[PDB]
Amino acid sequence: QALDSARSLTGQLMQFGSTLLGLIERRDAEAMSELLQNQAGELMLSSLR
Amino acid sequence: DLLRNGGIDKTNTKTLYTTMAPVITAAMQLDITESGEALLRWLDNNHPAGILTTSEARKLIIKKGQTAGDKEKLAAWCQALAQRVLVIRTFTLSNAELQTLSQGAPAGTITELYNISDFHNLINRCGEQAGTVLDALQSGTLTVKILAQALNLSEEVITQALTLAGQKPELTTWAQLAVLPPRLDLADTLHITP
Amino acid sequence: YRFYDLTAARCMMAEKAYAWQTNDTATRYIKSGAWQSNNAGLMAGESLL
Amino acid sequence: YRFYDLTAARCMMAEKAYAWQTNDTATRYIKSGAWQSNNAGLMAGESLLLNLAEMEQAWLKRDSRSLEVTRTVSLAAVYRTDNVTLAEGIADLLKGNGSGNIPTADNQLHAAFNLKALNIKDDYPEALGTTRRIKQISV
Amino acid sequence: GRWLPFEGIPVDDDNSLTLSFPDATGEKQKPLLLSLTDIIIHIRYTIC
Amino acid sequence: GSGNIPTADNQLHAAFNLKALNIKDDYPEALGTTRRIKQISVTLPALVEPYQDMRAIFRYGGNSLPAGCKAIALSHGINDDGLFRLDFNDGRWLPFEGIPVDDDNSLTLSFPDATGEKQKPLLLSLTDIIIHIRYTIC
Repeated sequence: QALDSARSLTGQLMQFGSTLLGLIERRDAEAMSELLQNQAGELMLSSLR
Repeated sequence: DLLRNGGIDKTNTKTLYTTMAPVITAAMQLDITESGEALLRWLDNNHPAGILTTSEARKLIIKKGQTAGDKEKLAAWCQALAQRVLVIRTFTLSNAELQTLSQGAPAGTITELYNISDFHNLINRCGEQAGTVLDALQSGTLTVKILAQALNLSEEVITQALTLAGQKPELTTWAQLAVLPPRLDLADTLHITP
Repeated sequence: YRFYDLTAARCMMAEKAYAWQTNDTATRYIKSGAWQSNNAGLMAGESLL
Repeated sequence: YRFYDLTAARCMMAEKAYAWQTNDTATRYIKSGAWQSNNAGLMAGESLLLNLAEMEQAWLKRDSRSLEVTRTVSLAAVYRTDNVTLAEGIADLLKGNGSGNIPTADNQLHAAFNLKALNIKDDYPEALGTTRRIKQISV
Repeated sequence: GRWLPFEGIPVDDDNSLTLSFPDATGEKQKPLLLSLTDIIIHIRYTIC
Repeated sequence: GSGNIPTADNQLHAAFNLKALNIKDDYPEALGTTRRIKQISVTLPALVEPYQDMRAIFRYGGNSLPAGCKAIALSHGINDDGLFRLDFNDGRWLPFEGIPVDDDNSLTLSFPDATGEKQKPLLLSLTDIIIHIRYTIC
């Protein structure tokens, strides 16, 4: 029964780990997508220039 | 609020950083929680006077009722944090450079932002092998052989560039590496050895 | 991070209940290295489980 | 949004059941800040469930066996302490008197006994345990 | 899962032990309550 | 009055070393090399007054168990474990579980208030203490 209680918490820890990896990679996706846009802006500046 | 609730940041050191750093990084939009762990250490090691050590910041965030005073003190602490993040972001120094500078790189006047930029320059020169340079510098085994192999120059140029304001045999601190880039650039712009 | 703290304690409780229900204390199964700071502790649940 | 309202109430119910099953009310585990409006309340479940796991592991450490005792209290004895013992204290009560706040009050009988006067702590040594709580009562 | 009646009560104080008997007047209950020679109660408690 | 018992101070106390109980000699060694306690029930066949409990603590001398497994209570004195319900399926251990039958226990069977009171006639009329130790040979 101690084993089952720990196995339940380890399953929940795995769920946290999956969600955390998802959020990490998703935040890094948003940061890149914003970097690309900032670059496109400071590049259209030279294009207009 | 996110620091006040949640798990009480543990009193023992080297855990205060690791327990405060994820949310600190989230508030500073740093790259890595480990860069956040190192930024607090850096601002702890050298800071403008009157700004709270991270221990005092924890003891002040966990208080019964945060007074009118000792809350602008915490605002000043977080402003110092933001200023340090700015120093990191204007030089775009990597997590490893950050971790090297965390153990006492004075910053806050131009005479010292210069040496920060010089160190950063030397590390960017090291390039794909800067991990090894900064690791052997974090330990006590940074030798001119590995530094030259990393910079793709000879030992017989670096042991000479050290001699100007000489600290030749013991490469122990990052401050000794910020001396290189000026001497190297000079001995490159005049085709001579240092 | 502060959930892995509970999970490792549960796995240790389970190991102790194992050692007390079977008198084999020399052996140990819940081993360290489940949390690696290189990976911000990701896949701690996998190792623990 | 209106589901997090039920979830926080359940976590609070669980904290109260924890405080009643273990007489540790000073401590508290389900803490606020689980819902942040910056994030439209996203990852409220993660915080609440971390709190629930903190509380469950506190419970798993505080839980153990426990000494459990029955005490047969023949109320005729504690009535003899009043010298007005039940045998003749019950039959003589014959009247249609009405009186609330009993400790044949109004139309019904009522006994009342203070467990402090029952000397339960004196039944066992203090080195066994500092707390003693009722579990079940049979008459 | 539900608690038992009178569970968790500390044995220290704060209870007048109410044992009510509705309609203790003259009826079929009166002979019973007169013939009740004693009330015996079994309190199960726990020492943690 | 006297602490460190094995009417000590104001209570009675028995103490018995399971090494002196010769449990390994009860069965051959070819059956199993280990033997551990599982459950302990006590029987006190005494002249008891009607509607009267009997305060008695049965306790483990050593310290290798969980928190409360080392101590047990008693109610009346006939095949009464310190529990109310006797169910093995409960996840919790039974009191005095896992104890090896070898040594390291003065078998504490305390009797609070062995002085002159309603308990004195009971304890004098107790002609014998009979205990039932359930153990397991793996």
